[PDB]
Amino acid sequence: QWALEDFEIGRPLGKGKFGNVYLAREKQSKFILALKVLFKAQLEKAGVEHQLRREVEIQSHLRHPNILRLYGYFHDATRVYLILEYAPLGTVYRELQKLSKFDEQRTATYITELANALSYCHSKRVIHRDIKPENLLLGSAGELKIADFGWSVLCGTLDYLPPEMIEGRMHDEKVDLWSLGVLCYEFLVGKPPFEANTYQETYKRISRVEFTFPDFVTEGARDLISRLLKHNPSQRPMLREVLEHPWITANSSK
Ligand SMILES: CS(=O)(=O)N(CCN)c1ccc(Nc2ncc3cnn(C4CCCCCC4)c3n2)cn1
Ligand SMILES: [Mg+2]
Repeated sequence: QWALEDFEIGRPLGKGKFGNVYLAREKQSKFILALKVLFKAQLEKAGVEHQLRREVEIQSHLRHPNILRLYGYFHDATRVYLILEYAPLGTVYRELQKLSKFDEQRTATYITELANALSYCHSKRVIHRDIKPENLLLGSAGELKIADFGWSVLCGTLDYLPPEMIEGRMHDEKVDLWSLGVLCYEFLVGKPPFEANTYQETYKRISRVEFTFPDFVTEGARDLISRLLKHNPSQRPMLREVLEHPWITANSSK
């Protein structure tokens, strides 16, 4: 349906390797979109096409206001182009750099928006597996929007992954609930509960669930995080249960 000459490319958004992402406009509708440009070249040379057609399968047929939209696509046999919803306030990664920490209010608010979106995801049997600030985007009203269902169902940051996954074991939708715990912490503290300087050391830190709270960490948070980051998936809060945590209802600007 679409082709390249359909768009005026604009400002580079991000890099990353996959390829690049550009802001751009549909010539004839004047619509504003994010265009991710992925090279077929390095696509096979690193064998991932199966996860791509599948990111699309999910992200095209999915619909929450807290999930980014794919509109579709096309190719030229050098690259594939994804036609993406554009999130004008950028990454939650960059807000985090910009303010180093977040406050309890913003945080819960993001934890909420993320639980609904995950909740809608898990209703439909889907596990994102890769929610991390760099994949968390922001709408004009400043709402959270999850992107990037690439690794959806050695090598790449361990920080957000739960024991069972990192050890290669049998997992469920409960994994995203560990991520959300790590997320929760990461917002309040400046950096992931399990950070490290190496991947083998982060392997350890995660396997043994070794995290601690800076003094300014309220007990409301200490509780949501302690409960979300239990090694055993059985005893991980349900998504509904999360929305309903005393600390969440008190702080979310829902
Ligand atoms: C300040 S910023 O980092 O947040 N930023 C400017 C970049 N130098 C920025 C980044 C992203 C956006 N919007 C936007 N809209 C839609 C999408 C869809 N995929 N992506 C990826 C996700 C972020 C990682 C970089 C690659 C781009 C999108 N990004 C705006 N401003
Ligand atoms: Mg992908």
